[PDB]
Amino acid sequence: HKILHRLLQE
Amino acid sequence: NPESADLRALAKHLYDSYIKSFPLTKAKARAILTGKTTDKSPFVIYDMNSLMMGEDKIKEVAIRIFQGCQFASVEAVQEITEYAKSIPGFVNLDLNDQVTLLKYGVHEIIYTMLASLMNKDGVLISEGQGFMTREFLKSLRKPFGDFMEPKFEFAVKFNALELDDSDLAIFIAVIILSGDRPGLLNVKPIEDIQDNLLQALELQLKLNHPESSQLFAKLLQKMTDLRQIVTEHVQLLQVIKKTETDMSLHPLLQEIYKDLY
Repeated sequence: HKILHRLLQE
Repeated sequence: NPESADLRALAKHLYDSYIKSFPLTKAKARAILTGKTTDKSPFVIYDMNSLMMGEDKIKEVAIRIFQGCQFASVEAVQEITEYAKSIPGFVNLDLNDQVTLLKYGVHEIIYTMLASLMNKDGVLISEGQGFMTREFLKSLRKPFGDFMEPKFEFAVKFNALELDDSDLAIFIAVIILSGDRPGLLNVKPIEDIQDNLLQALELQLKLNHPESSQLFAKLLQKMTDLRQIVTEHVQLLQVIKKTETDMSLHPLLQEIYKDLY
């Protein structure tokens, strides 16, 4: 879930 | 009273962040769908020929339309992720729980919000620039023919409740903060937020529809209906992935669908 992690972190 | 006040503030704050997060609201979509607006009406797509002319204003045709939905879903997930971040206390949760909630939530909220764009005849696409007829979508070659009919079936029932954007802002927040999603590590704080949202939704439904009789109870029945639709949708995607080798699944969708129902 790197993309999901990325969107959540952004 | 003061407890009511806090719930009214939460409803106002969610509504604001909903307006910022989502480009096409139910209000605009209704205005476009009725035609009762000054804006240019949407390009109607009813067949293969109309679809081709349509490309400008907005691979096998069915596959082309499926990739279309795919790009649209990914944009929806991004809008919904930004919206979850707005839900007070959501960012304060365990990141793995934040991921888990979105992972199981997004498709339920996509189908909730698709209904705003839908009537019995068709669905607005490309931010109400297009209008793709339900008959046209039904007519696609299997399995693509039965891909959207369940979302149309749900949308006509859900659209009956005549909810507005302010009701929906809280309703989608309540869906996101579901304590029974598989694999959550810390349910209690999630349940605490959902209890605040559910009270906020209850107040909002009494205030915004004082004539409406137990709208709140009917709305909670629809949440269980939504889970069943999201399961069926994953089944067709499971099918489509294996049966069609000409289909590339978007990575972000793959993250979500991976180890799901």
